[PDB]
Amino acid sequence: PGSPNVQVYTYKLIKEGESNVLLCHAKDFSPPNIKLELLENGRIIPNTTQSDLSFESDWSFKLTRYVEFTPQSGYKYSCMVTHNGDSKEIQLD
Amino acid sequence: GSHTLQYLFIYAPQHPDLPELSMSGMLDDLQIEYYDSSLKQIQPRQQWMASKITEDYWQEQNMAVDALQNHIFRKIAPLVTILGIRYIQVLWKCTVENSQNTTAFVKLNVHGLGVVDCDLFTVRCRGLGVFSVLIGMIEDILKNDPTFIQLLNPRCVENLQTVLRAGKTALERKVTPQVLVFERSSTAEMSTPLLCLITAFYPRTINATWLRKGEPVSEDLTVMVLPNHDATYRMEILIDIKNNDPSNYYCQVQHCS
Ligand SMILES: *[C@@H]1O[C@H](CO)[C@@H](O)[C@H](O)[C@H]1NC(C)=O
Repeated sequence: PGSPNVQVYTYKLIKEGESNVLLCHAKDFSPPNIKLELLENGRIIPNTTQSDLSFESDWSFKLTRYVEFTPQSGYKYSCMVTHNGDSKEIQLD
Repeated sequence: GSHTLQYLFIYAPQHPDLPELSMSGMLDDLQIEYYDSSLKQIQPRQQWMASKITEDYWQEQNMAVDALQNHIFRKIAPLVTILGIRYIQVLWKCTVENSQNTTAFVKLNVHGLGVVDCDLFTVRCRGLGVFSVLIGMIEDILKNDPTFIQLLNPRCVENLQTVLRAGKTALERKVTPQVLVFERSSTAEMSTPLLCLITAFYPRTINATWLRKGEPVSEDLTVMVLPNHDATYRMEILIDIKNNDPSNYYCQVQHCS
């Protein structure tokens, strides 16, 4: 329904206490206005960097917000996608 | 090989969340720069764009956006308001394929109507979707003022060679993937998922598949390719093993390496 496909993933395998990158990527979403919020432990992660809104040759739009974090035992990470009025929350998964 | 210089615009006038114009632009894979209406100057998106690239590129790139803005977006903005057009996607690209022949196009995906494929060697615009005064309106923008089409065809390929030379290092890097195979928790849609995870590989060209007894399993093949953060790529391949011995399954992966 123009609804984002969102994946939340880590650059390299989680190794606790070893630096990594936390990645939330949404594509294929019809109204191009979209919000992407990286969540550590239910909280919004600051200083996160976003790519620019753009698209593929097939005109489908794309956004990617990411941040360097260090995975720690106990810690949990997710993504709030606010698209078209709705927020949805994807966990690493 | 072939090499394309793309600039990917987004036009969204009076959009409350988005600005009027975004720009992007990517030497192949590599996003090389970015402009939008708030920023008031282009910004580069690779270090080597910021270093191995003349300043005189950026003052003239800077002028180039105005041209598309002034010779196109302004002239049709009256029209789009009338058609209740919410936004337009504009791809402007030139390509130099094994130096055989050269194509520079310009496409516009008017939202709701189709795309206007304007060929800038023949200087003629075709409708790829709904026909309307726009297809020819921009033909006639491009037929008159031939100086402007001198920024979108010929400077496009010289700028390609410039940036192609600045970026030759980058576009040639070879990040090597790590092929990892996980059994994924039994989800709602497959009963026993098997993921093959291939992450950090820079040449996007890649050939991977799952095999069972050599035979290529294609039944429950789910295939994703996601961007990384450092211009490399990520690939996931899922299959429902459906309670077959997983030792019999193998993920063959050919990357340039
Ligand atoms: C944000 O990330 C940058 C990475 O370049 C870091 O050096 C900086 O200290 C961080 N904090 C900010 C910008 O508040």
